Amino acid sequence: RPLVALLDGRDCTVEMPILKDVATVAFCDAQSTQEIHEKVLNEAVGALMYHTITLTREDLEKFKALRIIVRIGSGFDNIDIKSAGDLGIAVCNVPAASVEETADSTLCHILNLYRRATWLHQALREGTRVQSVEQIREVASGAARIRGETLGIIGLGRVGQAVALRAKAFGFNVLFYDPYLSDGVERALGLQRVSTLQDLLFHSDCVTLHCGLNEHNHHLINDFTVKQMRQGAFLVNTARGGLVDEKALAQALKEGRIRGAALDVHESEPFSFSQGPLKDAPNLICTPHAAWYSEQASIEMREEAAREIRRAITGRIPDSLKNCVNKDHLT
Amino acid sequence: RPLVALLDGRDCTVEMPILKDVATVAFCDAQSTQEIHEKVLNEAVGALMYHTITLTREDLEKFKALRIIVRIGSGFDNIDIKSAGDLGIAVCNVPAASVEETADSTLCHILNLYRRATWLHQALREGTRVQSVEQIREVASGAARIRGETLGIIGLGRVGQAVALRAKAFGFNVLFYDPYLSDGVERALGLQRVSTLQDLLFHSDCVTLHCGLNEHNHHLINDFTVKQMRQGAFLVNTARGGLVDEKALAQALKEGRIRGAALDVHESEPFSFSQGPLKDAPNLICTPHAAWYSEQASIEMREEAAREIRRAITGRIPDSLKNCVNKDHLT
Amino acid sequence: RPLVALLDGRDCTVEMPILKDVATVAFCDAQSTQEIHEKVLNEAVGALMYHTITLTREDLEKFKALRIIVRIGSGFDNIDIKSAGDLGIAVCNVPAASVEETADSTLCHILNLYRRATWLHQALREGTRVQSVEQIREVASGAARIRGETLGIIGLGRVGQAVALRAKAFGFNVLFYDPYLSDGVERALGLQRVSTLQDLLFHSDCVTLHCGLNEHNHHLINDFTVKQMRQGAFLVNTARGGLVDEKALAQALKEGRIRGAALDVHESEPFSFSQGPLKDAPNLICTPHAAWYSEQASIEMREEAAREIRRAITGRIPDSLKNCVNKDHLT
Amino acid sequence: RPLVALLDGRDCTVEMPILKDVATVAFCDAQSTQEIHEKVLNEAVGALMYHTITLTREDLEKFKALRIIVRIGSGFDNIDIKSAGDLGIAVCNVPAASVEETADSTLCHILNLYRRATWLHQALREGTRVQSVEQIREVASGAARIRGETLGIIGLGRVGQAVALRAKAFGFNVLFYDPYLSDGVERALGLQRVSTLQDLLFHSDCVTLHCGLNEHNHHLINDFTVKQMRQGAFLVNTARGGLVDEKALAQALKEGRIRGAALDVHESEPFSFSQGPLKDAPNLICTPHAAWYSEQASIEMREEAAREIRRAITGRIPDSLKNCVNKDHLT
Amino acid sequence: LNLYRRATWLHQALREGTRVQSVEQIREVASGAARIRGETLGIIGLGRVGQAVALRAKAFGFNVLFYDPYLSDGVERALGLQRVSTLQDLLFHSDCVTLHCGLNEHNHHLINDFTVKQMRQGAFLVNTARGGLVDEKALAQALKEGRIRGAA
Amino acid sequence: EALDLSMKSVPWLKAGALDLSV
Amino acid sequence: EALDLSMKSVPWLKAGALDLSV
Amino acid sequence: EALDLSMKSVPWLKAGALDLSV
Amino acid sequence: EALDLSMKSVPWLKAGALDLSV
Ligand SMILES: NC(=O)c1ccc[n+]([C@@H]2O[C@H](COP(=O)([O-])OP(=O)(O)OC[C@H]3O[C@@H](n4cnc5c(N)ncnc54)[C@H](O)[C@@H]3O)[C@@H](O)[C@H]2O)c1
Ligand SMILES: NC(=O)c1ccc[n+]([C@@H]2O[C@H](COP(=O)([O-])OP(=O)(O)OC[C@H]3O[C@@H](n4cnc5c(N)ncnc54)[C@H](O)[C@@H]3O)[C@@H](O)[C@H]2O)c1
Ligand SMILES: NC(=O)c1ccc[n+]([C@@H]2O[C@H](COP(=O)([O-])OP(=O)(O)OC[C@H]3O[C@@H](n4cnc5c(N)ncnc54)[C@H](O)[C@@H]3O)[C@@H](O)[C@H]2O)c1
Ligand SMILES: NC(=O)c1ccc[n+]([C@@H]2O[C@H](COP(=O)([O-])OP(=O)(O)OC[C@H]3O[C@@H](n4cnc5c(N)ncnc54)[C@H](O)[C@@H]3O)[C@@H](O)[C@H]2O)c1
Ligand SMILES: NC(=O)c1ccc[n+]([C@@H]2O[C@H](COP(=O)([O-])OP(=O)(O)OC[C@H]3O[C@@H](n4cnc5c(N)ncnc54)[C@H](O)[C@@H]3O)[C@@H](O)[C@H]2O)c1
Repeated sequence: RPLVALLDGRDCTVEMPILKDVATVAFCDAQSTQEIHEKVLNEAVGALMYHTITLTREDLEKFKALRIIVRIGSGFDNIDIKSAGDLGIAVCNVPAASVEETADSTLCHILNLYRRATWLHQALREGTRVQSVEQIREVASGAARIRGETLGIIGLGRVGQAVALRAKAFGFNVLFYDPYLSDGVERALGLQRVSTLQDLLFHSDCVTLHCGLNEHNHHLINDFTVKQMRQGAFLVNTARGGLVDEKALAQALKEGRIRGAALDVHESEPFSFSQGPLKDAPNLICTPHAAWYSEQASIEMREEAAREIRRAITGRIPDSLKNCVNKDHLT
Repeated sequence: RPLVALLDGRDCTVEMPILKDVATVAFCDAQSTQEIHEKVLNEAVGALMYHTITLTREDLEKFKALRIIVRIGSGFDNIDIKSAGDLGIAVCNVPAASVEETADSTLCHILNLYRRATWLHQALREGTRVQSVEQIREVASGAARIRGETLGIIGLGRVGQAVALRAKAFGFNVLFYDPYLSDGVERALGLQRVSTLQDLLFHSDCVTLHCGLNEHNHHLINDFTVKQMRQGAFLVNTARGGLVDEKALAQALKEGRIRGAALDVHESEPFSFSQGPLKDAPNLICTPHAAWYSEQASIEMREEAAREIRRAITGRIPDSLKNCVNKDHLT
Repeated sequence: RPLVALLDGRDCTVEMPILKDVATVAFCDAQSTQEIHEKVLNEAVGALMYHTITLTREDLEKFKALRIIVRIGSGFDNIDIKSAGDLGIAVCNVPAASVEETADSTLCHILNLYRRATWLHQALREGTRVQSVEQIREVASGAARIRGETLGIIGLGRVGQAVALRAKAFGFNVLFYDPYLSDGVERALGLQRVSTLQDLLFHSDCVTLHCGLNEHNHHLINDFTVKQMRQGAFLVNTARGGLVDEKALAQALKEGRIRGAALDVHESEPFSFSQGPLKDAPNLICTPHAAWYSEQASIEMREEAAREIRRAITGRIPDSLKNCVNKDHLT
Repeated sequence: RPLVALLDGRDCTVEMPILKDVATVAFCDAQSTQEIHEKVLNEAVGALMYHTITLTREDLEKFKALRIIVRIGSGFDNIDIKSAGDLGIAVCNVPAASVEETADSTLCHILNLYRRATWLHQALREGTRVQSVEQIREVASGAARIRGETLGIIGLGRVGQAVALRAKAFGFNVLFYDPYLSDGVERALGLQRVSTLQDLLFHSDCVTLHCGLNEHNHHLINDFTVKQMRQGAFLVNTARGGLVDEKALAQALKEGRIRGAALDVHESEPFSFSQGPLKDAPNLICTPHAAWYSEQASIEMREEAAREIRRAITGRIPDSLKNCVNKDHLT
Repeated sequence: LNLYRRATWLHQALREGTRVQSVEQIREVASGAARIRGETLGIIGLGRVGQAVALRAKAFGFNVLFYDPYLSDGVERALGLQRVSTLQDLLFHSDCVTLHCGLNEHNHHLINDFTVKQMRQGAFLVNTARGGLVDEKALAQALKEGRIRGAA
Repeated sequence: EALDLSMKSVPWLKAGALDLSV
Repeated sequence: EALDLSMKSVPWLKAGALDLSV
Repeated sequence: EALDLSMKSVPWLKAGALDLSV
Repeated sequence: EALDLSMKSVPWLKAGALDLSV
């Protein structure tokens, strides 16, 4: 009876009934690579991990019997894919279980910036009282009309396509930029495509990020590029925290070149309003990295990951795997 | 030159350049019918008013030269229409200047209830810290999946039709109830229609109010009807404050029969969290009656109202008026 | 029991089981007012009629016991509404039973003009043989690209609204003209509105008629107005035959000012290609007035008309009637 | 100056101004591989060809200086891709120039089957006269209601996605089958996906083919599979002629198991109604393989193909090529 | 009933010495039990035994389908059942499959490797007719991977 | 459009509406 | 909400509507 | 987040995964 | 499909591609 370990977690009520007659389940509840028990490093066949722990090549070499790693989610930028292939370890993930949940959360943030609703609710709890019409025009100053505006999207993937369809019902004009796609994808969906990142920033009133975090796009929104945006634009980020330089973003908000920004992922987590470069920056909305959670979505992704482990144990690698991301590098 | 008075206001920078060579403009900045200057009650031909002041039959009889009243907005439930017709006073309004602004604000409130975003942002400012995945599932507990749900609409008017079109892009199933419409309106838009209010409440997971406040629907959501809704439903109100009994709503929130409620208009205004029947009620979102404001919308409605006055002075009543609501009662 | 007569028809298999225990059913199969039996003119309480027979004031005076007329369909321009009110006769109809059938047929005609499909199929049956690519470009010469074009609609009713929603999915730009509607109807649907008929014709590449045939719009597309259209436009008519002057249309097709025309209703019926002003006119598509027929639609409209008669006999007029069109004129 | 030859064509008015200062242009107007001039087989560097000529391995070996083949269109099933790679010949095509033209033509055929329009127009030209309502119900017998039906799509590519979006506006229910796609593609577009071809045929009322003609799907709709469809279904084919067995289709139409069929491509071309297995088959609509033609589309695809040749001559193969389909097989 | 309401396995566990005291332990040893009402039952071959099983299964709330190519028309009308026309369609919409046919020369290894992959995720299988209708080599692999929850 | 080959055109069946066509 | 630090509150500018507030 | 008032913290219930937390 | 009534079929105009048709 092999051993399967959950690296960062404590609850295993869903995976246990599946992997009970083929393996032995255990958890570590670790927060770093130095908090892994010695028994795991010697007698582990498979592992399950969330986004809260990062594994490097040195960490991978400490395992002596690992054969497969399954990531519960869609992102795998916290695992060294190429290094694991050389050592003979397969990496899997759940590609699409929260596509629609993330798309709905992106639209919610966009509407909050135009039709100010979170800020108005926050003002009432602080004790602000508004009675006359002139007071109403002042507290809610800054709202705009959605129809006629231009929306820019960086990366037209599963989530990117879902956002584009919903944005057209409100009257937006949609552009996108993606250098890894084929020709004619925009013809099917009736969108407009640009060829350079600079051209997208020149003609956009709201920018949303939906790309992946590879090694060629770290700090994509840096100091130089943030000065190419329009006067008084918005910014929404729900993909990854490493795509935006928070130090340069804070200066833009203070000077007024950017009207507002809604963020769901940050460079350093967990996030606190009293620490970091964004300690005192006006017009900011933040959420604790929960743009994927749902009652149905949580159960679906946990069951799929458990069944991927069972096929690997009672089959062959990587012939029996459905979602393998390091097949080319695997030897 | 005749005299035109703004009953409740102080700013007249937009109306002044229009009505400068045909009349004399003045303002009162009154909050009640007892704060109107004596000169206005004797030498006023027209008047402009917002929603913050109510006029009854006794108040109307005090005017000696009034001939026309123009309401800056779409609602006129605060003016006795029938009584003004007998005295020989015409009432006008601006029918559609903020149709799309109100429709966008309604969708923003719906998304906040499903994908909890205002509550998550509020928690971070209070100092809550979440690091592990188990903590994330607890703070954001209650989020649901939009696709497959049923949306119920009461009153299919200008705003009601706009909301229905936008709700179909997210996967909602739309029903509506309206007893004053003709046959086949749902065929054109591809919707579903019911015949009784009770049937709508039985098969709805989210209820939105978009009707008008006449004398046959005061306290439409009363104590008896609130018990006919499903277990764990939502409620959104952005039309008028007199359609909902706040005393009965508070009890439902505490017992848990209603999961949440978003309100933009209340029975007593201005609204304060420390006063009223809703002093301590969980899962509540409130805004200070600002679902109509926009930079473009504000200018458009003020210019249209000013030009309606000029046509009446330099024309004939009610032949020259475009939007008259008491033409039948006028003698 | 009273007598109910079907003026123009022979089949009564659907109405008979409903009106069997309250009245006596009979049919006349008449083609003109002079072919009605003498017994009907003296002992008839109600009548049912299609669009193939026209009744004038002189014809109505010949009836001695008629009390109600029910029209199976949505149009009632073949009955003198005002004259029947003076004599004390109520007129009813079925407002919406084939809204979606007519909207789908309108879209089919539009696509045939752009993507030539009926003409290509007709050519093959005549024996035309095409092998090389150059031959293909010649037989199908004239096809255009739909996206970017402008569509003009005259009359935004039940059918007009259905067509507008379907046309936006193909990339059309939609305008409409309607002088009897209120303000802000275009805001809800996100369309564009013009104020004059001449302005609509100047900026349209395809014109569709969806209005009613009252006494102020006979021969709406006359000789003078047909010269205000663009060079090489289309024309679709599916509402009524009296709205278009066929003599002026034929000259436009020959000279080339109009690229094509699809017609479903004509001034003189039945239609034949060998007779009339359109005997020899290129680029013409005609159908035998069957844009409403469907298996489900036919049964639905016949049952509704039968039940309207039963309510009138066993009730009071016009309190028990649901769809009455001459209530104001009724005395 | 090298020589470039157009294998099947006579008109070169568009390619000549581009390839005039870098090569020599010539045409052959050939209908078979045996009609190619001897000079071409010895002194040709590049070639342009339509879909009317087929090249095999034996034909390719006869060329002594060919280096690149450019196909004007999107399909390349008439060229042996693998064999050309071994000999050192690159194959290119134009991926997306008529995506929207083909999607519009597919929708036109679907509407003709439900709302019979081509057949009604054909009947009038034959001299049929219809006057009464009973005659109308008989000539147009078979029309159905679109809303509530199920549409099945085989192959979700560029054209397949375009058709799905337009079909939802009419009330269709859309399913698709594609075994070469990743997971979650249906989540973005909000569609439904099946896993087997048999399951798609069981629950479909209209079947459309949009896949490619590889070596694993020849005669996909064979005798055995045609008996698994529902009683009284439709069939639309606009992709390729080799996917349907015409001998088995003819028997189904006669017995009545298939209500109708619209075809744009056939096994043997050119098509004639007096020859072939479909000589006498009721309820048939055919077009002469012209679902791609448009005034704008024709010019766009010819210019792109010409510029692909120029880059190859003044660059390196296959580094300078944008759309290469045999890069893996190229040595 | 043994597959849904696990009873043989629970009795076997007690004899091996397993001890369960708390409620959490009870939920773990008996994990996998389901609710019978609302499920679909598929029958292959409606003979003497097949008809007897169908009548008893309706009292528990099952939904019954059957497949038989050698019967006449209207047999399902008398018993109020539902009939399909192909074997593949029966496997797609069934949560429990029972075999009641005969072993002729046209149905040897009816449940082979290819057909066992057309069943639903987590279905049951009961065989009491003949041994030659099921390929045991392919059945063993399905149980290990988890595509079939159990088999009697 | 069914062809009426009712040779023995008798009237032993009064089954429907009253025919009042002229 | 601009703070009114108009110390020398004189009336050398009659620039707008007539103020009739009570 | 349930408060653990398990005063008599005994081990008469081995009901789940093996805890290997450090 | 233009009818070629080029009676005096001379060759004083070499205006385009090289015709290599067999
Ligand atoms: N709760 C959350 O915050 C949450 C949940 C799910 C996914 N995500 C993140 O969303 C992102 C997108 O997910 P997906 O499912 O749409 O991914 P996907 O892999 O399906 O598509 C990603 C797209 O990004 C494009 N891309 C890559 N590099 C690019 C670049 N430099 N510039 C522009 N485009 C580029 C790719 O070509 C592809 O089209 C991922 O980073 C994922 O981790 C976040
Ligand atoms: N900022 C704000 O809060 C704001 C802004 C604009 C409008 N509004 C309110 O929105 C409401 C709707 O505006 P509109 O422009 O759509 O109005 P409208 O007059 O165009 O349409 C109102 C609809 O309500 C229907 N209705 C009336 N009584 C009903 C009843 N008892 N039950 C069901 N339906 C009933 C009518 O038949 C009609 O279809 C009004 O009350 C208006 O004052 C609020
Ligand atoms: N098979 C058929 O050919 C068929 C079937 C059904 C209906 N119809 C015809 O379709 C037409 C429209 O039907 P509907 O249900 O949409 O009608 P409706 O009464 O619901 O709407 C008609 C619209 O026409 C507008 N209108 C009237 N006069 C106008 C004018 N001069 N210019 C512009 N607009 C004008 C009205 O204001 C209204 O908006 C009718 O004439 C009807 O008889 C034809
Ligand atoms: N005028 C015309 O008739 C015309 C014009 C253009 C294209 N076409 C034809 O249309 C077809 C589709 O073009 P496209 O641009 O959408 O192609 P594409 O290459 O972009 O997409 C083709 C799709 O077919 C799928 N597919 C392949 N084999 C399949 C199978 N056995 N079963 C199901 N799906 C399968 C692929 O995975 C892919 O999703 C091609 O055959 C093309 O030649 C015809
Ligand atoms: N103790 C035991 O294990 C035991 C006891 C008695 C009977 N049996 C077995 O039970 C089976 C059924 O007995 P019965 O009395 O009901 O038989 P029966 O002969 O009365 O009925 C058999 C049915 O199977 C159907 N059938 C045949 N081939 C089929 C196929 N390929 N697909 C679907 N249906 C098919 C027949 O048409 C018929 O309806 C027999 O194989 C019998 O030997 C086993």
